[PDB]
Amino acid sequence: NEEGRLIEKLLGDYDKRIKPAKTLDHVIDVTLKLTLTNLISLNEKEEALTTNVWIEIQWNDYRLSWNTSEYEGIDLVRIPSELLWLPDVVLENNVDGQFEVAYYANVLVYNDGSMYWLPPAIYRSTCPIAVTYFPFDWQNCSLVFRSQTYNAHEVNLQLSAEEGIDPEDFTENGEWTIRHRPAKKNYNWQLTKDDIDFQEIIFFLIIQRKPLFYIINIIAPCVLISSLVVLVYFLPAQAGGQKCTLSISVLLAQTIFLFLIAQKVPETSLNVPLIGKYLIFVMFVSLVIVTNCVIVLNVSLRTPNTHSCVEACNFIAKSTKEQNDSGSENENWVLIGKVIDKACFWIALLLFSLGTLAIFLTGHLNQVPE
Amino acid sequence: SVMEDTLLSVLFENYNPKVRPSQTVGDKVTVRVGLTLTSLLILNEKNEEMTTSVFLNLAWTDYRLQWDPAAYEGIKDLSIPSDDVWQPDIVLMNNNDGSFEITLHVNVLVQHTGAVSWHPSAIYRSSCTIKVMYFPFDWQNCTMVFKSYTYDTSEVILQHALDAMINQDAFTENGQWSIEHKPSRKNWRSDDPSYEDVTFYLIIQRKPLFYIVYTIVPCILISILAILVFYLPPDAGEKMSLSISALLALTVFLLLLADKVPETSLSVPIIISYLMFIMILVAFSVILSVVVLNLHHRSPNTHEAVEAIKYIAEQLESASEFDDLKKDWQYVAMVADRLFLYIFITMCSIGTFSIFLDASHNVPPDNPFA
Amino acid sequence: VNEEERLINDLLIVNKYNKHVRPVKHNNEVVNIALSLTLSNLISLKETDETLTTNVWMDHAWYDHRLTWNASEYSDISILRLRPELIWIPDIVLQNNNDGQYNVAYFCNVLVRPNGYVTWLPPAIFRSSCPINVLYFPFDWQNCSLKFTALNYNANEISMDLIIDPEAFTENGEWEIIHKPAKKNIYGDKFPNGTNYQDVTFYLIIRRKPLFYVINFITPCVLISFLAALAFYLPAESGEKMSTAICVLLAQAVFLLLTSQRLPETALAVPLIGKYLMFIMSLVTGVVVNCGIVLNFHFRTPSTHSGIDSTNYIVKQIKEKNAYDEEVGNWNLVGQTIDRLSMFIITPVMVLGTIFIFVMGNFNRPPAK
Amino acid sequence: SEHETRLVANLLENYNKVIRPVEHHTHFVDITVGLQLIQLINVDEVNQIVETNVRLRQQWIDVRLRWNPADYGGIKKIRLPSDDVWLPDLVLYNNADGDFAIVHMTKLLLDYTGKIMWTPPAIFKSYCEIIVTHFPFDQQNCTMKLGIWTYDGTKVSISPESDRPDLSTFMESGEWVMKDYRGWKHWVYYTCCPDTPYLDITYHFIMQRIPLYFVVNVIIPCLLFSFLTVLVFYLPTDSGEKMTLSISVLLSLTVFLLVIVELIPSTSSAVPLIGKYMLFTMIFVISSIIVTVVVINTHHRSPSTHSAIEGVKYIAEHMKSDEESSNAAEEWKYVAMVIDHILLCVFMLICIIGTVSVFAGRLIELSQEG
Amino acid sequence: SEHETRLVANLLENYNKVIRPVEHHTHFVDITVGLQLIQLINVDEVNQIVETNVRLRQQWIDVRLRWNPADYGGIKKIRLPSDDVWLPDLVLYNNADGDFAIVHMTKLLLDYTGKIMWTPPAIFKSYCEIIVTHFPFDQQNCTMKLGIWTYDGTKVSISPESDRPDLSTFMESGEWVMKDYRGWKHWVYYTCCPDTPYLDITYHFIMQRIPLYFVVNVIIPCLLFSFLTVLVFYLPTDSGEKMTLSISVLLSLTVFLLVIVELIPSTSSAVPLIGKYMLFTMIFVISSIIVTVVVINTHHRSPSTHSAIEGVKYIAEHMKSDEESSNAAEEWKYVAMVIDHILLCVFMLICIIGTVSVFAGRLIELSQEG
Repeated sequence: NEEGRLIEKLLGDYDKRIKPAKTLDHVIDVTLKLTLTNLISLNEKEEALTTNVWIEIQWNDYRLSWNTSEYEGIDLVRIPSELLWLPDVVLENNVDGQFEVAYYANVLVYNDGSMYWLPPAIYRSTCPIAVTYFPFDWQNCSLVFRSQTYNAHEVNLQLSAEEGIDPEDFTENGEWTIRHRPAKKNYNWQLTKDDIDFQEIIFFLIIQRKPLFYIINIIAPCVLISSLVVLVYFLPAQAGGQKCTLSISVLLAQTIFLFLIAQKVPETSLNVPLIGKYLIFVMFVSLVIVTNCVIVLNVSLRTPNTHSCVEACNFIAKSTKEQNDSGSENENWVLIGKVIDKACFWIALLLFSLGTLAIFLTGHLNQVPE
Repeated sequence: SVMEDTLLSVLFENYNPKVRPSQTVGDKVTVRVGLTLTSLLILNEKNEEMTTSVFLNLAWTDYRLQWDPAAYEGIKDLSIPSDDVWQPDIVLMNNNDGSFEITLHVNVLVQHTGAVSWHPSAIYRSSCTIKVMYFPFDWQNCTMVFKSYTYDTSEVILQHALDAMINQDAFTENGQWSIEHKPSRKNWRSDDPSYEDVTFYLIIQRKPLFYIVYTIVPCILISILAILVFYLPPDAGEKMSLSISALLALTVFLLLLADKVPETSLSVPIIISYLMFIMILVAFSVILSVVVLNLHHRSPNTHEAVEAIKYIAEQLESASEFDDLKKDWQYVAMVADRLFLYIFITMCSIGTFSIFLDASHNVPPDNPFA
Repeated sequence: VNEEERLINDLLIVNKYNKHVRPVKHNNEVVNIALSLTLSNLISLKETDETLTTNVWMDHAWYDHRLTWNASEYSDISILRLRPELIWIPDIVLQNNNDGQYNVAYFCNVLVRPNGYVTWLPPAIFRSSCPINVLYFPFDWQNCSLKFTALNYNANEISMDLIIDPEAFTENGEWEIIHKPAKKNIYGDKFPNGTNYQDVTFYLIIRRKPLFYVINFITPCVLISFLAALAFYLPAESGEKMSTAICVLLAQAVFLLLTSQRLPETALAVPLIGKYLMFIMSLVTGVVVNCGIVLNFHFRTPSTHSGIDSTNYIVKQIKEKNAYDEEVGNWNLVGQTIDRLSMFIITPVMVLGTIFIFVMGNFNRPPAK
Repeated sequence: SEHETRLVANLLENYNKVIRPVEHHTHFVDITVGLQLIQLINVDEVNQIVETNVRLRQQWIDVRLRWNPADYGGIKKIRLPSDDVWLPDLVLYNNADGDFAIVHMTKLLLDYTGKIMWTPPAIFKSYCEIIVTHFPFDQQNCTMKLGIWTYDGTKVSISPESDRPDLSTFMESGEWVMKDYRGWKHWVYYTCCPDTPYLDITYHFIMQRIPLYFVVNVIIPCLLFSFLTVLVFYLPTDSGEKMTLSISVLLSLTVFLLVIVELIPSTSSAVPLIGKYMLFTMIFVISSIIVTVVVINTHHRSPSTHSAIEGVKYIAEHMKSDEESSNAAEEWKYVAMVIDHILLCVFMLICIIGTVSVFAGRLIELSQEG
Repeated sequence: SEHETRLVANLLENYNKVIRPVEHHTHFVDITVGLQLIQLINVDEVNQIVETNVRLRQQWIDVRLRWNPADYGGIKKIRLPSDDVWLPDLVLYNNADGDFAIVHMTKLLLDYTGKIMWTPPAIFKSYCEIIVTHFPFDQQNCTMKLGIWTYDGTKVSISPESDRPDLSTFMESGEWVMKDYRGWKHWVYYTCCPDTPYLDITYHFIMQRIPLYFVVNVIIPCLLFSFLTVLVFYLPTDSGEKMTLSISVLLSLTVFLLVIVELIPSTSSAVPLIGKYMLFTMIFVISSIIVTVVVINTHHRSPSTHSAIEGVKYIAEHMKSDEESSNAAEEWKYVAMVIDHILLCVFMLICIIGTVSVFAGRLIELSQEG
């Protein structure tokens, strides 16, 4: 059925780099869509990500509707990349890495001139996550992508649901979670003052994270730590005299442990994102732990020292007794522990407060954004 | 002139680029393979990874390129880019852990009656079994098998030069190791129809003596404080507490050592030998110091009328000094002496043992340099 | 038009000119090729493994006899451009430093003179394995040797004849560039029965070492040493701080150990010599030893580490008696030995401390020699 | 000779490489897959990435390659290079992290009839489940799907070839160990479209992890610490003289436990172990915590411990006696009767917790070992 | 139609792209270049690396592109594929650490006249000074020169176009802040050669760095460590009975900050700064050492505080009188008076050298702030 002649006919006139534009004043009808399938790297501190995107590419060019020998033969054709108009895709705000396997792949030419193509792409991008995205309220990841080649007066992109999802194939091994994916089809006019709009593709992704594992590594140590210091605090009333320094050994040990923590998780936030709110409670609930802690030694620091021939000589010896007694008396008026005992209950309720202030508020920063 | 344009022409007229210098299925083209090593740059003795560099000298004959007056008799030797001969897309059965650099697509030396000389130096990512057995003094040997990765020995035969050539022929002077010999044996495993790979043996010897030196100092210097903590008891019995300080100190030190050892073998591990027994030597000082600590613990305490007053005085003092004299009877120093010399036996016995093993390890397992 | 269409059709570079054929006026001595080496930058140094990443301007020259043009080529413009695939380009190989193929010093735009002479010289980001050896650390810091030339051609197909290294030495290097000589040559060898490929031999003699590690590293030594130094002064002022004195050993000990730990770390990243590494660890051991000495010397001594008349005589008995105990201890004290101890601590610190900077000098004098 | 040049040239001319051996509208191009992992180079359970050896056995028929005495008569079966062939865009579904390595420009064999095989020696980059359920003793089955990438069951179909184990060439250098692996076929039609979609090979990797070295180092400092805490119990009841002395240890040891935490979570981060593994350490380690704090607060729990001439004698003797009293008071503080209680109180606790820790340890080791 | 084939065919034949629109022996090719920087995704102050994006606004003219009613007449301004253009090898003189990305395969602006522009959204890695003087409060101006690579003035010339700030689109998420950005042009002829060399655009980035994170934690341990030092001084007054205790905290303190300086070297060499800074911490802190040197050395500075029946009554009270004047001796040394001068002596001196630290620190920022 002219099968040979037809193929040979169009290829004669067949034009490569020219768009299937009826004329030049109403552009062509280009369809696109993306299904996430892999969110490979979340480096939120630098606001960048890598995803395998199903670049659903679609458009029209009847420049090749065929006859009985090709259209009718099979309403389906798979013809090579380099052989029809191809959208060189990229995410305005995100794509920071040229697409990988997102091009040069078999496209699809039905019989009426319908064109369908969908290569998978692993590429880098840069979405929000700017001093926020670590809360409980989430920064919507907004990625708009379009052909970076021509502008909407010849090219026109389409899309679909802007309501329905990113969690469609959001990775289960992510240290986060997604709750909604909105997407709008739009024109080109940005803050930078560019005109002649080339339409693009907006990708909202408001997602959650924070599934703490470090939480109780932080929560039990601090309680053990708080108790340790409250040991420092109540243990003195229980502890012997050789305990003032006992308490000290703990301060040394207590903060050896402390800044070691200060070195451990600070590292944490640098390799991953960052945010100050949760940060504030820790270091300052931590600085208060330290504060009343050294306060304690300054407390176990405070007090002045706790930090006939027969009878003439019987007279004076009965004195060393009363004399030294006056001295041991010293000890008395000095170490009558009103401040210490009370210091236990001091930190105790202060403990309860620092704790309540913090976990109660952690209750809130999980409960407002809940 | 003598049919120059003619020859010249006909040759390029009839010559086939993509063809093999042989006629049908037979003895094939006997290609010569022989590499003069440059030097080696990195031995990942831990994963058995080998990045070296050498010359890929190949050479066989193209009786299809024998010239005539001007290019044959005119200039018996002329240079011409490869790209026109079957090239051993050589991979290494164990090694060839990565691509060729300066290996293919380079010019070659073509002789008059067809001889072909191609001498390219290259860096190649290989992997030989230096296994986790690249540290015993008896060390081990490896199998380096080179050969093509699409061709099967049917249309060419491979042949070698020396087998003793050695690998220290271009051994890296930068190597923390040393070498005894390089065997070269031609192979054709019958598990595949394709005659293939050649096994090259590395009877490697890697003796980098640098930190085990100050590692000895711990063992012995730690022993200093050790013998010291075992010596400090009848030296300064009051060592009682200070003693425990010593082991905290002694244990943290050895645990940090525990810290550097795993991360250091992390790139160059082999048999445990050294670690195997220093691990025991470890456990030894560890437990010896802890049971001496229990040696330390075992002590439940240590860890007329005128004259009547007198009499009451006579009894007061004497009565309790026996009581504290009892404490003497209880914490005498029999054990300390006996086990400080059991300390003598233990530490000098287990000491002269790994001393010995280590002794035996460097001299005894040294001659298998083959 | 001056025969231009026709003439470049005459040259047709690729079609008429033999680019796969090197114009060496046929089999003879060679095409007079010359290489020029100018380092544009040195970005990374690895002393330990003798590897260097450096940039070079690959200035190359050779006369392309088929390149000579006429009026509508030559004189039309006594200088014009022509890509690599249309210009013969020498196959310059970094002889002992190209164990890392050359980048963007490859098939680049070249300069076309009028009478065949051509000029190709682009940028080379390269990696090399220069003569570091474990001798690239003594003060001379060796001499890094490198040879450049057209790899493929021999002495009858190529002749390459022959700039300071610090001309573009990197200022962010942990070393110092003292000199950089340049002299070409040509050379055959034993297994080869003919001479060939001429080359650019460029030796770089450098030096390196911080004046900073010295700062924060010896700093703690005189500070730490005064602790061990005071250690022996302190046994006098108050040796009773037994346990607490003991604490400091743990503490000056843990300090000592990982200090040495940071040492090899930077060490592996740097092939350090055996001469210097010992003075460091030898002397900290000097204190380590004396810390152990501290131990014993600090806890070394065995102990220092008529009826009414009848009754009181009992006490004068108990009196004198334990006065013997009391004194059995000062017998041990050993105090007239005090100064000598800290005097014979001073003397040795002086001996060894001096021995080092004494040795510092006895090797500081001969290099300056 | 035998139509020599006419043979060869004709073949080149009318033959389009890119054409897919479509035969009427039916069976699709029948093409089968058959993967034989020769061996594996490296894996990262954490990042679930593997670099493996694969020889892909690809089969299909091109009735256009059948011959007569001038192609098959020449030499039965022969070697024709790929290029001319239509290469299925093979792709590991939820995997595919990397390009097939050494798939390109290789060769194939054509029979006197036509049948062709394409089996190029591959090694590539993979991506399979490991989830936080792979390092378990109870493993997880790495779900790996393979099949035709951009062509449908109407244009083409990828089918399986045979059963074979994954431990057939499982890496003996792996930090994991195999249970079994099976692979069965499937055809995926989607409720989306009424059409008949691609075919697929689904791999299932069932292997359990954890190399045993780890095992020993960690549980022994625990029985280690067990003895010091064991001493933490026995030291006090048999000698309360070094309570503070142990203050030291409590510092040196939880910090030992703290620093072991850096090491093993990075292990945790180094290798994905099912979190329920973590709780072992959780309560275990943390009881070291709750027990201490009580044991040592209790350790600490105690008030201060942690004629006329004749009358003279009685006012003086009376002085010695009520201080006599006093001495007994503070001792009436640190009794040795219940420190024995806490000794067996908790040692049974430890033998309970311990044997309870051994419980689930032993239990699913009753499942894993099977 | 409108000379349809005759117009595009003629254009391809007598048109060349290798060539540059050279116009007589004069001003070179009028190249108009400029920076349009809208994003700075990644940069490292330490390695002075910058991967940003700047659309390379180029502008120059080629008369050969002029047309009549058959190209201009067709549609005024037409955009031609860049291929037809002679693209300059532009490059960052002391920068250029990376290929420009996204410039290839793009659109070119042609006019009826000939005017042409092509602003490519080029993203690339750069390399400019930041040195140790990059992040102070007083900034450094990174010198960034750009201009033609391998072409000299005799053939191509570029020139600035407009001034535009660097903060016009500077990173609000930067760990730095900008003050000013200037760009002027020039042509560089060298004393070497008598010739007229390339032109170039030199940018200078003037911006101050350093977040305040590192700042907050340098000074907290300082004041906190000055609290323990303050304790260091006050304790001998309120609790000299814990001088040893003081010793413990100096092993504590010392190790802590010796460890603080560990952080510094990592962080500092991990994030660049002018050494002159650490000098502050250097002596200030060696000051706590120099002072504890003297102060606790001074703290421990003191010798040891760091009838006949009537007869024995006299031998006895004698026994007591001897010792009593003796105990007076040890107190004779711990006069509790110089302890107050030492804390005040140094309290002022630390309040002064602290105020000294405070001084240049604030002076330098009364310089920066500016």
